[PDB]
Amino acid sequence: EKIAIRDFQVGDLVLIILDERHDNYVLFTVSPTLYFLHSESLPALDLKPGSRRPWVLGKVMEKEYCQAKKAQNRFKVPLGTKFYRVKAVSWN
Repeated sequence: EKIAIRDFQVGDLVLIILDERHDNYVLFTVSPTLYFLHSESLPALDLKPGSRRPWVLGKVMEKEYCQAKKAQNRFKVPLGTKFYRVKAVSWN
């Protein structure tokens, strides 16, 4: 198995990393688009909400495309930003 870096599909192995700027876990990607880890997947990956672990390997599951409708939001992106929210489970 190899780590996907863009165009994420169900079942892809991915590297989930702590993004300091957004203080949220995101998928490691070469895409300009943000792929945020769904908050419900934190326990699935043994991660804590916000010392935090810098990365973990996971497997892509459900994915949703989103747009920020408010200027200040939980993803810490500007108003109008389009991004993904991805669920993931532990590898193996």
